[PDB]
Amino acid sequence: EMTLAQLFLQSEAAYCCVSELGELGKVQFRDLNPDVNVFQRKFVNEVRRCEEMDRKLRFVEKEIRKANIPIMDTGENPEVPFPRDMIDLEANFEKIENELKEINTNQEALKRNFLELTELKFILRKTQQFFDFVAGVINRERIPTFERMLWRVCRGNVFLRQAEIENPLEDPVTGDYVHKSVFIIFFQGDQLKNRVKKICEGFRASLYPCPETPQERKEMASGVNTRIDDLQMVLNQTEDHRQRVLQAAAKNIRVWFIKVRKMKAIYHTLNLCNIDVTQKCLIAEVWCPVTDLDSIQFALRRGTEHSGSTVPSILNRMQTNQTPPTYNKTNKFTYGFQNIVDAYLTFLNSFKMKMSVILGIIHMLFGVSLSLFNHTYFFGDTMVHQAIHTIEYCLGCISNTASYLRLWALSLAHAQLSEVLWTMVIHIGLKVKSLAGGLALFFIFAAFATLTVAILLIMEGLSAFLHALRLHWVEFQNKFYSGTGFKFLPFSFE
Amino acid sequence: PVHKSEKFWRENAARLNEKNYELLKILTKLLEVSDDPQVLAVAAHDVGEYVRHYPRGKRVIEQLGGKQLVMNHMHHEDQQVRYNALLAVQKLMVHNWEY
Amino acid sequence: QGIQQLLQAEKRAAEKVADARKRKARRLKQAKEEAQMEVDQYRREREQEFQSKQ
Amino acid sequence: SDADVQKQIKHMMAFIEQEANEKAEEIDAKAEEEFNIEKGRLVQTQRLKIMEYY
Repeated sequence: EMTLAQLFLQSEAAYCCVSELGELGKVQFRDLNPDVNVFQRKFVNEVRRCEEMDRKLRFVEKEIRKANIPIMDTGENPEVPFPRDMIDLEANFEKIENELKEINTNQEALKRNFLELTELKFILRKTQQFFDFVAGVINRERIPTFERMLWRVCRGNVFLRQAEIENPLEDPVTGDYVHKSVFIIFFQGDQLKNRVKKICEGFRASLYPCPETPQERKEMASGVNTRIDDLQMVLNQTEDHRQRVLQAAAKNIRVWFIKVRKMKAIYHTLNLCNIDVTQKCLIAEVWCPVTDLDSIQFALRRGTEHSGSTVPSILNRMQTNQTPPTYNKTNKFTYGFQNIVDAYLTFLNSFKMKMSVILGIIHMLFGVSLSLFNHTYFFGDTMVHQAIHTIEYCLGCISNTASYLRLWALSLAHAQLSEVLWTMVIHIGLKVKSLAGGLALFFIFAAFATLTVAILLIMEGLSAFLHALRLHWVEFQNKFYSGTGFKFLPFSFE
Repeated sequence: PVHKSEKFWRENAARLNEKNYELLKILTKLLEVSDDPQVLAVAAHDVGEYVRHYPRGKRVIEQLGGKQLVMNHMHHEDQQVRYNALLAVQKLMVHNWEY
Repeated sequence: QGIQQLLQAEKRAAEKVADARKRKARRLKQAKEEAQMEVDQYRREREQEFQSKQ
Repeated sequence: SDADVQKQIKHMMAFIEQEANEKAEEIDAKAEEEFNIEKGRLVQTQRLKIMEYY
């Protein structure tokens, strides 16, 4: 019982009315300008601004989990932010966006700076110990095959120094947490420098310039000492600057979702306005219940006050020839049971067959009588149509009433296997002479506990439940229900 | 707006070095000597923009010793001054020449 | 309906901004002939110093 | 309630006159730069030729 009754807007009340109208959830905004593309719907530039904040929110919800920060919820339907507050949000949203995008690129360059200088620092101690040209670093696992190749292709020789570094360091992707070793490539020749650099890249060694003169090694060792600890200082100082704004974001992102997601939803309905015609006032052609005409109108009177507009909006009524979408009670323990139908030995044999056949005739009687009350509620092609209407009811009810005979025969299937199941429970387990009461009854009663429910209640139960849907759909909904249907779909919250 | 403009820092990169480079240290002398809880925040971001637009100015900043001054100013009690010094000191060691 | 009383209403808003684009397009030529009244008038403004120097 | 057709004539006609008056009054008060300034242009042309006979 819906009406396409018109509703007018004034574009100073186009947000605050619709938002409180979208804070109720009884409205079915219908697009009546279909002759237009997906762009130029009056607000395409601003719905991308909500989408840009949506892209920033889907990005910031990912990085808030990689640092593993607990998320505040405080679950409540909030106030929808005004377009006055919208420009103030992109100052705040992009501040968190640009700072966190910069830091993850800056900390990775700082971490790459930290590991390289510590790798250079550990070779300064071990070589100045050995002293009292190429210097470089290689892992311990590749050092015996390196000097075997270094003796091979250089083949004069280079006097190699072998000295293993202490507790494992890590270059970021290669290698992850390995203890390496230093080496010394003097050779004095300056021709074999080309013949060793290919080997240093082939074994993936990391080489650094050493000053090579005495007391400048300790001079640069004092230099990289002060450089590393300052680099160690700013690395954690970026990290405590990081976590202090992650938890500042952790108090934000949950409510900041439903700020813009409610804004993006109502602006999509602002795209769904009438035809964008000729003045600074709007119309809305919505579907609405007659039982809720008053409550949405007082809500419309509430919406024009929240913007502070002096002029209330109106509601015209009319009549047309279109779909009257359905609406009902929609109760909680009535929600799931409604959604299923919205998707669309010798003596017992003689007695239970005919009484079930009359029961199917009684179910068809109540169904066909509902067609007369539905018809009362509102030549050549009429002959061939009503012939298909009548004789498909004639031979059709026979196949319906034949499928009512199964629900006794499925109970005969229910009775026979339950005795066999029962027989095992009463006979193979309990009729053992010596070792019955312990291990023998325990595995059989477990079969009486677990194996009967999968066979009699799971598969036999679902099949008769699927049969009962077939008794409802093709055998009961074929008598009165036209089966066309059209849902209401109110403008929801989440 | 000139201190936040990207065109101002990119075009006037060598303008500090062409002006007898101690004039860039005159910005550092104002940053090191004076406290200035709002005015040194402009001194921190302008020093990092000079280092970002000139990697050789990091040697000039190490010559004037402003890196230890920016490090000590990073521990200031002001929030915006410590936040600006954190972005500047991290930009000061971004290039990482060998010592 | 309500749109039918509104369509003639917007044309009443449309005409009152239309003629304002017209009387402002008439007066600009009229200013060129009202500031050309000065040649009929400031020949007499020259006549006081024509009489003062005489 | 049949006053919805009257509420259209009540306050949607008020949106007609506010765009009728306060947009044309912005045009009508633009004579300080389209009638006074344009008069100030042509008086210099009269003072260009009065500074020969004076």
